[PDB]
Amino acid sequence: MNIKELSLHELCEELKTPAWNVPLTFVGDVGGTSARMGFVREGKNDSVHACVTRYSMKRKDITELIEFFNEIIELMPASVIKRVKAGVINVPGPVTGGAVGGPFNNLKGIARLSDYPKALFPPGRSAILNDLEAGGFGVLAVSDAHVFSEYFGVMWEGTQWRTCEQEPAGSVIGRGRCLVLAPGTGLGSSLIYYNPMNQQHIVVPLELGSQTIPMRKDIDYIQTLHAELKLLPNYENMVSGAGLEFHYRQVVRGSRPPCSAGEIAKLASEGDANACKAMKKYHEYLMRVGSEASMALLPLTIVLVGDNIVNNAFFYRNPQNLKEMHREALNHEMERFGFQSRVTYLRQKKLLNLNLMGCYRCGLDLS
Amino acid sequence: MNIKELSLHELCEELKTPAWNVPLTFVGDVGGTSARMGFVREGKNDSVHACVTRYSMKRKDITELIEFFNEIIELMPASVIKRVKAGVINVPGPVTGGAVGGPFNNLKGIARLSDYPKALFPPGRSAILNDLEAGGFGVLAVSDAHVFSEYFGVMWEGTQWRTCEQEPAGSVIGRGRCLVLAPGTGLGSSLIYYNPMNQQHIVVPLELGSQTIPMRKDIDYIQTLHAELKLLPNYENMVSGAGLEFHYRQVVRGSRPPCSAGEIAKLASEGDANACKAMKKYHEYLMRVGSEASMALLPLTIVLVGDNIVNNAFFYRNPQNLKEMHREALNHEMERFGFQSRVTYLRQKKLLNLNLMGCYRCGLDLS
Ligand SMILES: O=C(N[C@@H]1[C@@H](O)[C@H](O)[C@@H](CO)O[C@H]1O)c1ccccc1
Ligand SMILES: O=C(N[C@@H]1[C@@H](O)[C@H](O)[C@@H](CO)O[C@H]1O)c1ccccc1
Repeated sequence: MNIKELSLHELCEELKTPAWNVPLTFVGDVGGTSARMGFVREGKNDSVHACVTRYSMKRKDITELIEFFNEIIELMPASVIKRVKAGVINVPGPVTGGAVGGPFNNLKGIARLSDYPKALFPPGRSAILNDLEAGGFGVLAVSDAHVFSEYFGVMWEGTQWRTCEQEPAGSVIGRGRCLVLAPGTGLGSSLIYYNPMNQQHIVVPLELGSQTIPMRKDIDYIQTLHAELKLLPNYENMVSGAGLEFHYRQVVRGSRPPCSAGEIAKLASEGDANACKAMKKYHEYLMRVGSEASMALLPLTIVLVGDNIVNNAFFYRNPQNLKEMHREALNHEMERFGFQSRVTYLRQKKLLNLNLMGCYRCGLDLS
Repeated sequence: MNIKELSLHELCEELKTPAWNVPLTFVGDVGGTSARMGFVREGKNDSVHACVTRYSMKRKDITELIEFFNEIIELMPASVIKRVKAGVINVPGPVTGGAVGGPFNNLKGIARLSDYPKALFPPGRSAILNDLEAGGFGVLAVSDAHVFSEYFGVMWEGTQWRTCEQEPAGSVIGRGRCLVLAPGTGLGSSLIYYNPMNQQHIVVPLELGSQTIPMRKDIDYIQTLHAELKLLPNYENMVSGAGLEFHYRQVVRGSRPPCSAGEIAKLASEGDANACKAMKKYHEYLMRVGSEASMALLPLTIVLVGDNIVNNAFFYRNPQNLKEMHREALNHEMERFGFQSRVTYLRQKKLLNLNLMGCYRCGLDLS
């Protein structure tokens, strides 16, 4: 279980050594800000081994990837390029047919597998994934490598965990549906479906973030945002970078000027009461995604992923914050039957590119 | 592909015929009112023959099923019971692990597979499905039988259809997600997921009906029902028999007597203005489930199913109601990117026991 971030040239260097004389998978973790592309292999002892290189999404254009791909094929020895098993990338938008990606909230353009160089993407062994589809595959990869409790932590255990599992919560993904939520720049979501027939986990990409927010006792608050956006607020409007910024503006009331999502997270990490208020308000809405999806999708577990989640551990390790999220996760009419209480909430507690692992885990299936 | 209801006694006679020496699958369709149970064999020319018998759910308790099971085997040749290779039943409520079902709105008790006679339910070859889970399996079976266009009509074709498929809308299930909705007494919902990299369909049970309804311009209407229920309304509150009655009361305001949904639908078929206005309100909220799920679950198709939908066909043939349902289905902020327009809507136009044939279908996957 390991990745090494390299410059484009040292990447080329490493790929000629003895350990890399093995079959290889091309992977790309593409975001609205950067792309991470490179190769993956195994040694022995279930060993997950990757090295990639960062790219900036300069043009803010998903089609820029084609230029990166070419650059990689020529600038590298085809003795390596011929060891390429499969080609899997993920992108931050809806993807249909594993072949077409778009439209994107961040970038312009359309991701097209058919316009991809077949050296990095062998036909019949290539996919374009949604970013949270990739990450879903990554959660599965982490589980299979028996290393779950190294990367995820229980926030609170739900009723049903012990009905399905004797091992401790957080030690395994569990034999039930796992809902993956990635509250970052945008709000990502996938359902790791579990087929009780053959005991298989199956990643199902979702767009929960774009659902219109249903109310609690917060009609005035929603209407305030409604009036700024000129749009019925969806979950992502509250749970996102722009949402966090909004939460901050509502807290301060002109008393401090607006600052960025990033700045608000840093502030709260220093005990700023205003930013902390904003962080809680953000999490109140994340939890509403959880409780509605708890009913609709019936998960055994809910997992919060992303570097965002790892880095804000100051917020999660506070028991008053945890208790309030928990309160909001149970704030649903159906809780009078225990449905939201059934569910176990975890969060990623250690850095790991789930998407790259997932692209690789996905490539094994296309193989 | 074809069934026959028989008295318990004569069903027992039927199985003794040499054409029923085939391997058999025990199936069972359980609703709040009654339960139909029987056996399915396969025949000449890939034919599928089922014959079943009926049962009143008198105590309104799901455990009552065990009696019928026992009674089945006791008043039945153990010569023919030996032929049972698979047993599958559906029940009208949530189910975990294909083995534990409940509790149910319309019945009391808990369906447990472990309490069932292994003569009918052979371990490792048996399951409990949710009713829409079975329906989903049924919808798959109708498609593979090449008889889709016979039982389903296109309400309107969506944008993605001719891109993903080559055959006409309504003639196959399609290689894409299919959301099945059963707006009846309860609101049923399942998602027939499509894995684009093994070309395969998988049935994922859902409880969409219990999500809190997000607003449109209907804050007052929602507050009204809210006060009547002393519960935040969920979609099933607006879309159900109880919901249809409620819509009819808000129409007449006391000017005419209250009446059952069944009689409201009858009244609309005859052309009562009040009834037709209730029917439209009901459908306005049914379309909202669709609009919200279209975004959240990214389906290629949405299919309305059940005896209900066939019987109240009149409502769907009227091009005026259709253009209004279609308008409500596109009533979503995300439609500015064409997401609601993507989806093709279909209705069941001919009677069929999706659930019974769903049980058999599931049974085949289990062998
Ligand atoms: O971009 C969209 N949704 C994206 C998701 O695909 C992604 O999982 C998430 C995290 O990166 O950011 C969201 O903004 C999107 C586009 C069009 C319609 C609805 C949603
Ligand atoms: O009964 C429930 N849900 C049922 C569904 O499972 C069923 O598919 C549908 C059609 O029969 O009617 C709903 O009312 C139910 C019970 C408890 C919690 C959530 C849902």
